[PDB]
Amino acid sequence: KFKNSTYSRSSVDVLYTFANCSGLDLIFGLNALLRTADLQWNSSNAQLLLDYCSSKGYNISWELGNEPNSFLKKADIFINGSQLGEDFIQLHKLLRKSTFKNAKLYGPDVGQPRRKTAKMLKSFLKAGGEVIDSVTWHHYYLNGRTATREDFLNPDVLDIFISSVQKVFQVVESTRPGKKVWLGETSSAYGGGAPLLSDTFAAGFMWLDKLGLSARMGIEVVMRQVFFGAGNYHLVDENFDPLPDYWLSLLFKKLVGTKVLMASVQGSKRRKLRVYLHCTNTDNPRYKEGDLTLYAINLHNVTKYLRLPYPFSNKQVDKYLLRPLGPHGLLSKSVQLNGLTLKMVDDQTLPPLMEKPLRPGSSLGLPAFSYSFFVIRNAKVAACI
Amino acid sequence: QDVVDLDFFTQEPLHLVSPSFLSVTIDANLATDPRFLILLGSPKLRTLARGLSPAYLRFGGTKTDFLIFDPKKE
Ligand SMILES: O=C(O)[C@H]1O[C@@H](O[C@H]2[C@H](O)[C@@H](NS(=O)(=O)O)[C@@H](O[C@H]3[C@H](O)[C@@H](O)[C@H](Oc4ccc([N+](=O)[O-])cc4)O[C@@H]3C(=O)O)O[C@@H]2CO)[C@H](O)[C@@H](O)[C@@H]1O
Ligand SMILES: [Cl-]
Repeated sequence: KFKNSTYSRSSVDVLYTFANCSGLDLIFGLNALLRTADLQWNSSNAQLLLDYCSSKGYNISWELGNEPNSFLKKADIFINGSQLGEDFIQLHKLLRKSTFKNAKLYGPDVGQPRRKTAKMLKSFLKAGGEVIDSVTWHHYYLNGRTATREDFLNPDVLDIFISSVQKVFQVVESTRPGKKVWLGETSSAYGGGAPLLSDTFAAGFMWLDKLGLSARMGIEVVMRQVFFGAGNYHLVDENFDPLPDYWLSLLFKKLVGTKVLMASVQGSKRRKLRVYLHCTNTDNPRYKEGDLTLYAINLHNVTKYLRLPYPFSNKQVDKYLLRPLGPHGLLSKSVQLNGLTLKMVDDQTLPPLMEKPLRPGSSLGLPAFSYSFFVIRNAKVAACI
Repeated sequence: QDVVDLDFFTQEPLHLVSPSFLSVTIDANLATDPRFLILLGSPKLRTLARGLSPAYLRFGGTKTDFLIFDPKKE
């Protein structure tokens, strides 16, 4: 079904200037299906693009191929993981001879690790693992065409992610121990997303839980499909309005730090009350070194009250509770933070994200079908300094 | 009751994520939209993207392997 298309210097410029003006680091996927007579990668088009990007001084990171596990179905071409690693070694030589000698290379952007994908990933890392900066793989929970509201709220669907992560680390530890692992493309549902679900408050349970598990389990970077585009799983719709998952992503960015800790609920039964703990983001002016950020998901149909353990029981806690704006409930495209609708002040100004200070010693209230961040002030955690 | 005690492990970081841990994509498919320049030129969209800085922006997707650079096309 997929036909070849061309893109211009103009398109490359639009994309780079978007990323540069936005403070984002561009990673550009090169075409892996350009093949010589003997199914070697033909680097000649990539050479034209590297030279053009060098000639503009564009600092760009590279990938080569997308979901190579599916190249037979997509293009009736089979490239094994060995051959792909060899293709990456050839791209590495081109980057090392370019103006940006230390430019980074990520791959192989495999799908989630079913037996044949895991086999391709293993043979890829055996062959080409020395030249990649991080191992990239993709994850979606559901087909957007058949996904239900119940699926977006089901801990049994959320939990399938854990077995995919464990399987990717089993392959990486067997081949390139210590190599960083990235989720290179991820979202709720493929096929463009689940209509009236992937773009709503309901999408946030899967997004926040995936961030929480990815961080807990050792994944270094998670790339959300998509910031902007046609699919229902966009953070920002084609009218440039942010969807609930944008505001969730912005809060996560402001509050959640790089140092991952652990939280768990007593009596175990980690199903519908999901909890994650990091050090607070040191770039948030409001907070100081040693502060904790707890984030929690309540998939029960009743409010739950969380009690903080000693020695954090009597600390001042700042609540950041997200709830949908009615009347569409979990299927709303609008969200309130502590009862204030999140909306841009104008086209150049994000709103302030206002905290709710709780009464010290009070239990943390988490309404039914909600998610919240909680910053524990003056936590004085030595791990977080 | 609906009251739940948390347990916390705080002795040391269990992992370190990137400062760019929460990153985003633009699907290769969008470069085939005629309005690609209008869309990504949007000052509102750049304001929104700046909010998630620092982050990686990955340009890729199925169309990655069906896109060819043409230096003439301008
Ligand atoms: O007419 C339409 O709009 C058709 O939409 C298709 O979905 C598109 C997405 O809209 C598009 N994303 S975008 O909106 O941001 O541009 C793109 O998404 C792909 C992505 O490119 C790709 O890497 C990913 O591939 C897989 C493969 C396997 C699995 N898996 O777990 O088995 C998951 C993901 O899939 C993304 C995706 O499907 O969302 O491209 C798709 C497909 O073209 C619908 O497929 C069509 O039904 C619509 O007619
Ligand atoms: Cl290595």
